[PDB]
Order: sequence, then structure tokens, then C-alpha cells
Amino acid sequence: DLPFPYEFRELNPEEDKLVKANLGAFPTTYVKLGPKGYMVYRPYLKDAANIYNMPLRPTDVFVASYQRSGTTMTQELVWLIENDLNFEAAKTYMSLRYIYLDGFMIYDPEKQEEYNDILPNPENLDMERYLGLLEYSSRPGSSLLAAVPPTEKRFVKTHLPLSLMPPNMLDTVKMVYLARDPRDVAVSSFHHARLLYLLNKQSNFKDFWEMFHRGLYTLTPYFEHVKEAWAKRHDPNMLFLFYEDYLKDLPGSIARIADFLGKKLSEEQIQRLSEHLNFEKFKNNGAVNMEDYREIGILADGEHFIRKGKAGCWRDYFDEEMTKQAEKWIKDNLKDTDLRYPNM
Amino acid sequence: DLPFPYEFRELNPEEDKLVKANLGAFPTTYVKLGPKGYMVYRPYLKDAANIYNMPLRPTDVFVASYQRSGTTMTQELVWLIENDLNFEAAKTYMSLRYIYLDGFMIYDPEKQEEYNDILPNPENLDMERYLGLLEYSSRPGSSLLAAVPPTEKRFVKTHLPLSLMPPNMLDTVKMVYLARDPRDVAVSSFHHARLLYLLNKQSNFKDFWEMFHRGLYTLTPYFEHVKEAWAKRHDPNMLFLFYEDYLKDLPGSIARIADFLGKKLSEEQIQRLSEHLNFEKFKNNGAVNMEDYREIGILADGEHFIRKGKAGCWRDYFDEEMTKQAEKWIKDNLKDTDLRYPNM
Ligand SMILES: Nc1ncnc2c1ncn2[C@@H]1O[C@H](COP(=O)(O)O)[C@@H](OP(=O)(O)O)[C@H]1O
Ligand SMILES: Nc1ncnc2c1ncn2[C@@H]1O[C@H](COP(=O)(O)O)[C@@H](OP(=O)(O)O)[C@H]1O
Ligand SMILES: C=C/C(C)=C/C=C/C(C)=C/C=C1/C(C)=CCCC1(C)C
Ligand SMILES: C=C/C(C)=C/C=C/C(C)=C/C=C1/C(C)=CCCC1(C)C
Ligand code: EMC
Ligand code: EMC
Ligand SMILES: [Ca+2]
Ligand SMILES: [Ca+2]
Repeated sequence: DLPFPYEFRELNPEEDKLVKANLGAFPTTYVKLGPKGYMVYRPYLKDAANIYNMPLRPTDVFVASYQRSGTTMTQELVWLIENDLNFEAAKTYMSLRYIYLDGFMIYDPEKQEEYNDILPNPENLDMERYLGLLEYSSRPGSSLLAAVPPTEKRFVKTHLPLSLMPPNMLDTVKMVYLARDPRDVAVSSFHHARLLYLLNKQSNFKDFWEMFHRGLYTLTPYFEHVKEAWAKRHDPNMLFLFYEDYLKDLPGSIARIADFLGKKLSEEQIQRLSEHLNFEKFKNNGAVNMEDYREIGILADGEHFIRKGKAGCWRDYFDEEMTKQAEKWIKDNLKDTDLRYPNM
Repeated sequence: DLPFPYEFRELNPEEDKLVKANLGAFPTTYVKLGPKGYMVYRPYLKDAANIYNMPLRPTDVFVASYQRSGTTMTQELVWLIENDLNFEAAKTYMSLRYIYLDGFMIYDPEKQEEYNDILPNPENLDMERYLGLLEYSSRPGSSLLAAVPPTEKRFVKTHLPLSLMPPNMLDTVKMVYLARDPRDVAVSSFHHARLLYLLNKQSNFKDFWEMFHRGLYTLTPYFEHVKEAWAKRHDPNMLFLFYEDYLKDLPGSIARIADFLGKKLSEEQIQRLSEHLNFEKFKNNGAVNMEDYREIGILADGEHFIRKGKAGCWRDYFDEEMTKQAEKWIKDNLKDTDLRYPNM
């Protein structure tokens, strides 16, 4: 089908210099993709044309976001709602209930030898499990979707911009997109990078923040990602939510999601769903916390997939100079647009 | 203690007219200092009596050269050998491992305002770091030296001749001194003057060669400088080496340095050390290439601190007339004296 309208470019000397300083140890390298220069991992290229042209189905539900914005929460909510609050069945791994469309791009099979070198103890891994993970990461995302039979509802996870996917997809599919204060996404993302060993242990959050707001982290530029989803926010098949609202009004956001998915929830059902997403409960939920991975040996001490679950904790990481920089960056990107974060 | 025995003179209308045509744009002016007429940036005067009288220490090691003769290599070899080949600890910046005795002199704080005018793009300066550099450059060398505590070994870099430093210093301290073919020193120096923006964009190598062999560039007259180190060549505490030898027999030179500093390196330790001074490897060594300065905004496009790393390349810059002129100049300073270069 349709030709892939995008070129890619390597990073120039300065961009390369910066990324290499913070993510250099990590074997997978980046490429800037399309006219907005979205950072993708190089393995993304083999499947770029396939995702653009992926066959979609009227029962597909997508959960989208720049990473670390509230995907996991939403996924759980959306899945339970569509599955008639069947909690019992929701106990299987998220990873097995959703397809992670663009999760594949992080691993380059040409460099299999290199990824355990990033771990403190390569000699502790569970190799049956770890090699299974590497094999799964090898299958492009488009194949995983396609694999799913038409009598099974597809639940899709993705951190992809809309312009890397079929345009007019919202003609066919429903999507919930999450956004979140960039400054908090920066901190969450920094830690997540620490979690998987994506970042050089000698780098610090400032460094990360540089890479981030300047548009040289995974799937940035940040505001372009969000701006795409914001511009389709009134489409009956699109639902634009802020992480912060989950904290302010969890009952209220649930009711919105059910309304979106064409479902009636009774006050109590929403309440039961509200208790379910309680941070401490969720955090110690085996089905959603990827603590299955820790057993494998690929998660760092200290870090966790479900971390603190608060809004505004960026003030704890940003210094005076950093705080001004962020204010000018958010100021410039919200100039001449109606996008507002309810927090600020 | 001890009065500074040297007088200083302004340049005459002649000398001035020439210097002025080649380096006029650069704020700092020169003075000829002492009976041999060493060119020194005016700001050198305020510290000259102090360097001449500076307290010295048994464990002090000095690396000395007329600039662009192989200081940087020598510093790295000496540093590593002294620190029991701890290649890790040497990953800090050379600037922080050595104190550049006379580095201060190129900046006159009275003309702070004038130094960013010489840049193509002053508006892209990193002010914090650039003002940081200016400030550091205002500290007399003698003071930086004095501040190193007695139980830290003092590594000194300098381009001063011996007569401007304590007489009899070689009773107390070791010095490695590097000499190099003047014609190559001229070319490296021309490019170096280009790197920092010292030289007028409209001047060329010929104009520069005029200044240099005539005794009207930084720290010339060239031959008087070398001759000084050469007469102390047999002193137990002086090690006179030629740049050309580092290319001819690097292992051989590393062994000589090693022995000078009092170490018995094994064949292999010398190998490890030579691989380390591999030109491409050195050039890309963040700790010695000064490319950290490029992000500040103070180096020129085109130029690099570690450039070509080759002997005999002056034949590419000298014309017929310049070559002969040079043949005559070199012969005249080597008349009645046992100083010979390996190259010629
Ligand atoms: N039930 C919940 N309630 C509130 N926040 C949750 C949550 N489950 C996960 N989170 C948080 O959402 C962020 C991850 O979002 P995503 O799923 O898009 O990666 C993590 O943020 P923090 O790192 O800021 O704590 C995490 O702690
Ligand atoms: N590892 C190395 N091997 C050979 N030459 C080196 C080197 N590191 C620096 N140099 C060279 O030594 C010269 C500078 O000397 P100094 O360190 O005293 O400034 C420069 O010469 P060229 O400009 O001729 O290339 C430079 O390229
Ligand atoms: C939103 C982010 C999530 C859930 C990220 C996790 C991603 C995965 C599956 C990472 C996996 C890896 C795997 C499976 C193997 C080697 C390295 C690496 C750490 C890149
Ligand atoms: C052998 C020469 C070396 C390594 C020279 C480096 C010199 C320095 C410290 C140069 C710095 C400058 C600084 C810091 C500021 C304004 C102008 C100027 C170019 C004179
Ligand atoms: C601003 C409270 Hg985390
Ligand atoms: C002798 C030519 Hg570099
Ligand atoms: Ca390995
Ligand atoms: Ca100015």
C-alpha cells in the first residue's frame, strides 16, 4: 500500500555528542525521522513503512502517549471497562493483554552480544527467559497486530506520534491519548531509563533534561508529539486526557473513559475501579508492575516501573537555572495554541 | 627575596608595525623582556618577579617547551608514568592535572570587554563558562602553584625560558623539555594562533613566518629559548627531547622519560603507553584535545588543538624564497654550537 512519505537523517556532530554522552553505553542508536525530527531507535526503520500502512479494525482500541504519561493506568482502565469489569481475567500480564506496537524498536538483533554488557551481573540472568525477551523484541509490531485473529479484540499500546501511523486511523479505531507536565515526564523518563539501563550511570538528571527538552530523547520532540494528538481531540474516536486529572479526579476520569467507550458504569463500579487504581495497590500488582522482569535480571536496583505516582515532583530535581529554561521552553511551545496543562 | 634582574622595552615603530599588522585585532599587546628580548604579553610583567622567585619543591615536575613542540604528549606520558600508569585517573582534563605557569598572560582583565569582539558569534557564548575561563586566566601562575598543598605532587606546564624562572631550579625540580623543527613549530603555531582567534583573519602563513623567525611572536626569539634548555641538557634533572623522535621511536622515548622520572617500565607497559599516544586516539581523547572549549564558543571552525601530528609538513607552506630564508636563519643560529635536530 501507500509509500512511506518520510526520510530519515543521522544526528549531526552536536546532537551525536550529547546523546552519546548520556546513552552511549546502550547499544541501540537513534535516527531522526520525518519533517519534525522524531527520535526513533534505528531498528524502527525496518518496520516504519509497515506501521504507516497497518490494517486496522473497527474494534481496535489504542492507548497512546508520550512515554511515562499514564499509559499503564489507562490500559488497565480501558481493558477492564471493555471486558465488563472482569477483574479475574485482568490478572494476566498487561504485556500479554496489549500489543506494544513500537516496543520492538529498542532492540537491534545485530547487537545481541552487547545488551548483557550493560548489566552489573550478566552472569545472573535467566537465559531461557532473557533470550525469550530478545526474541519477542525482534518481531516487528505490525506483525504482532496482524497475528491477532479478528474474533479477538485487539488492545494496542504505543508511544508513536499520529503522523507515523495511518492517517485517518481515527476513522476506524478508538484511541485514548495521555499527556502530562513535560517536567514530570522528564523525571519519570529519567528514572525509567535508569530502570532498564538505558542511561550511562555517570550522567545525571540535568544531563537527561538537556537531552529531553532539546528534542534528543526517544520519540521527542515532546510538544510535537502532544500537538498532533491535541489537534484531533474533538474527533468522536479520540480521547485526550491529562495524567494530572487522574490524581485530581479518578472517579471523574473513569466515567469519561466509559462514556468514550460506549459503556454504562454504576457509581459503585466506578468506585470499585477507583480502588483498583489506588497507587500502592496497583504498584504491588504483579500483572502491571513488570516485577516479572526483575527475576530475569534486567531491572536496576532502586528503580521500579511504577514509582511515586505524584504530580509536581519536578521541583525536587530542577535547580534555579533549569527552572527558568523549562519555563521558556513551555512558554514558547504554548505560544499561539490553546493547549493548556490544568496543573500550570 | 631576590630582585627581578630584567628590564622591559616597548617594541619600536618597526617591530610594532609588523606585529600590529598580523595580531592587531587581538586585545593583548606585547613587550620585549630581558636582554634576549623575549616577547611576552604585557600582563606577564605583573607576575614576572614572582615566577622568577617562586618557591620550588623536590617532587615538582616541569614540562617545558617552546609551544607546539609536543608539550601535550609529554604531559600525558609524564603524568601517567608518575601515577603508576593509572589510565583511569588520567581521564580528567589535562588543565586540571597540570598548572600552566604562564597561561595567565594572554588575558588582560582591563580589556575584558574586548575579547568577545574577536569571535564570529559572541551571542552564542556560554557566558558562565566563558566568564569562568576569563576569571581563571586572571590568576597568576605563581599563585596556582603556591596553592597546591605539599602532599600533592605539582605537575607544571610552561613555555617560559629558563632565564625567566628561578636560576638553579634544576637543583630542586625535574624538567622534561621538548624542542621541534622551527619550521614545523611555525606552521603548528600559525594554526594554533588561528584556533584561538589570535591572528588577524586577513593575514597568512607568510606574514606569520615573518613575525616568528624575526623574534616577534609569543616567547621568541625561538633559538634562544631552545639554546637555554640545550646547555642544561646534561643536568641529571633535565631531559631534552625532540618531537621528531616521538614519531621516529616512540617506545624509545617513553623508556627515556620513564627512566628520567625513576621508573623501570616493562616492555609491555611501554607498549600500552604508546598505543595510548597513538595520534588518532590522542586527537579523540576528550581529556587532552581541549574540544570542551568548542561548546563554550571560543575555538575556530577548521582548527583543532591536536592537528596533523606529522614532521616535515612545512614544505607545504614555504615557497622557494621562504625555504632559503629559513635555511639561512637556521644555519646562523646553529653556527658555533653542537645543537642539531634529528630531522635535518
Ligand atoms: N495507579 C497509578 N496511579 C498514579 N500513578 C501511576 C499509577 N500507575 C502508574 N503510575 C505512574 O505513571 C507513570 C508511568 O506512566 P506510563 O505508564 O505512561 O509509563 C509513573 O510515574 P512516576 O515515575 O512519575 O511515578 C508511575 O509511578
Ligand atoms: N599523540 C600525539 N602524537 C603526535 N603529535 C601530537 C600528539 N598530540 C598532539 N600532537 C601534536 O603536537 C603539536 C602541538 O604541540 P604542543 O602539545 O606543545 O602544543 C601539534 O602539532 P601539529 O600542529 O604539527 O599537528 C599536534 O598535532
Ligand atoms: C513504556 C515503557 C516500557 C514498558 C519499557 C520497557 C521495555 C522493554 C521490553 C525493554 C527491554 C529490553 C530487553 C527485553 C532486552 C535488552 C535491553 C532492553 C533493556 C532494551
Ligand atoms: C599551548 C596553548 C594552549 C593550550 C592555550 C590555551 C589558552 C587559553 C587558556 C586561551 C583562552 C582565552 C580565553 C579563556 C578567553 C578569551 C581569549 C583567549 C582566546 C585569550
Ligand atoms: C510540589 C509537591 Hg511533589
Ligand atoms: C615531507 C612531506 Hg609532510
Ligand atoms: Ca555479552
Ligand atoms: Ca564585547
